[PDB]
Amino acid sequence: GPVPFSHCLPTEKLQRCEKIGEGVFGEVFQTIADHTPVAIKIIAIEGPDLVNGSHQKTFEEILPEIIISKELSLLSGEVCNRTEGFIGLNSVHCVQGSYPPLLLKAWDHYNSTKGSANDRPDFFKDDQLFIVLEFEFGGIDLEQMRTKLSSLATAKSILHQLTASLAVAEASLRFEHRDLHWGNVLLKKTSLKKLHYTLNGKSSTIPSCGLQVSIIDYTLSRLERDGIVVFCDVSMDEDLFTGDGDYQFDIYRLMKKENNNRWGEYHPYSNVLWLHYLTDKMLKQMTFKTKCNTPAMKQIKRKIQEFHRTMLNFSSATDLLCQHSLFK
Ligand SMILES: Nc1ncnc2c1c(I)cn2[C@@H]1O[C@H](CO)[C@@H](O)[C@H]1O
Repeated sequence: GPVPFSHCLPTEKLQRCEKIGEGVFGEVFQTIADHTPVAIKIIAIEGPDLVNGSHQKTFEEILPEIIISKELSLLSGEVCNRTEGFIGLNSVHCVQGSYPPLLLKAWDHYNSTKGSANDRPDFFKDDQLFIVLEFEFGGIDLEQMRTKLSSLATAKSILHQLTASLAVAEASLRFEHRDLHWGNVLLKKTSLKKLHYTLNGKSSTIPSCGLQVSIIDYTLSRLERDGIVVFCDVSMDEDLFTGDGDYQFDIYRLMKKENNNRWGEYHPYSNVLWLHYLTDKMLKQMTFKTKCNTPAMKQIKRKIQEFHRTMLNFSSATDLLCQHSLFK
């Protein structure tokens, strides 16, 4: 059954861990595996203690995230519906133990520097189970990059990449993300001038503006293969739908309105709602190195604003990608 933490995180690997993010789910650490950067997401399961305000998931409840992360990681090697826009998943393990002191040290450093909304994970007993998901290191989330983009042209590339990635996943898997807040959009520098994707056998390119965008976090996602749906049933989760202070929290209520609290159903419009949320972040909450001040540039901005006010009349990411003027 489960392996000890040291199977996954031997000493040199633990010593190189730096905490890079968190959520109610648990903790994310960056480290190195065989000279390669990775991101490790650690989720406590099956235990009785409250963790970060919630009871722990069971194996059955964590399985949908695991399945979808795997299925989406495969899209980079497919052919008819191919994209590198979703994070690569390297491995999944079930680990048993108390939290490693070295992870706690990394946890403390993050709390001392950025502040944490989580419980310090020091109360777990030596029989505690965790799921440990090791992903490719995808770069820095859009939220943390909100002051770091070159200009609105970069924003355009980012929106195009996200729309293409979601379209490819809609086509292949009838995928909805359902939680694509700006912490879940990663950016990494790339030397490639053009990025490629293939949608239903047709290959296209997108100018990178020097960034490759990776989508992460399938805790609320839904997809289906051969009529078997894998999803998060949030029909009894009342708190998901009472958040405030950010447009993000409206999106959950809107999704619920549009699917009648039936989470198994396919409503690809939910990908449009998140894209609209993201476009808003780009227009309101980002500062750019190059400004709102040349003709070529002001035109790009006018196009992003026109996209913002018209995108909600498209039925899916595929519909936006294929029919919206922003991408023509
Ligand atoms: N694979 C990755 N590469 C780089 N950063 C990652 C990941 C993953 I999984 C998560 N994160 C960072 O941790 C925060 C919480 O999920 C995210 O918002 C993000 O800051």
